[PDB]
Amino acid sequence: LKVVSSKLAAEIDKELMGPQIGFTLQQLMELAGFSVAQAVCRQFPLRGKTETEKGKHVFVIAGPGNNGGDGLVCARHLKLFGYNPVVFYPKRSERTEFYKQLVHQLNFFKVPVLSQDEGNWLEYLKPEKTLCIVDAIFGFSFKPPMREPFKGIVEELCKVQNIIPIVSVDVPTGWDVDKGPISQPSINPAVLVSLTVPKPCSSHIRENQTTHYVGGRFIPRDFANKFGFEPFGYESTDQILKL
Ligand SMILES: [Cl-]
Repeated sequence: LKVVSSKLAAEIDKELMGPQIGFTLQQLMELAGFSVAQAVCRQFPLRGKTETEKGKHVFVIAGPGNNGGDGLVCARHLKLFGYNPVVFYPKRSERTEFYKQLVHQLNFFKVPVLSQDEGNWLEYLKPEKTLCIVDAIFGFSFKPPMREPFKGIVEELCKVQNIIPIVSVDVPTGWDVDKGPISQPSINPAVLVSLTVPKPCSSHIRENQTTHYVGGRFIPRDFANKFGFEPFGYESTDQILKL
């Protein structure tokens, strides 16, 4: 149960995409989004389920930053994996080119992308229509207080989180990245998919209530050790590891 502070997490990302290492946001985001999709597929296998059961959708809520981007990637892989993903993308930064491209990729795969209005997103918070919800609102760079419409979105999610499973990307939206859940109501994810390395707030989950996965398989030993942790033992060619 090793974790990295939000401060070091920012330093890691900065170094990974720095001139020395040379990683591009496109690569990391693609790999990260892939991880999340793989966790969803592993947690909610389609084998066995009836056609009616398979008709349910995977409701992906994308935030305006990096976390949301990871969600846009996740949605495309889920479509390829055989699921029926639906994306709710309320606030889009019209200055980040890659996010726009990720949306075009979703259109290419015929994955619905709802707006903050026209999409009546609330219809997807009903048990008979949604298999699980992917929480890709805010990542480790989150800093309270939370503003609308994300505040209200989290409220709506908390009302049905005990009936519909929520899969949180990197960290549970609304939680203090280092201190843990503070504000109430608070997200209680059925699954948490930490990216690169889990943050301090991850030690606040309950194993009986939340399954924990770590994703983002692109960290060498010496680099990890430099930041206080050991690279995770991903099995086979998996892009996720349980715990
Ligand atoms: Cl973010």
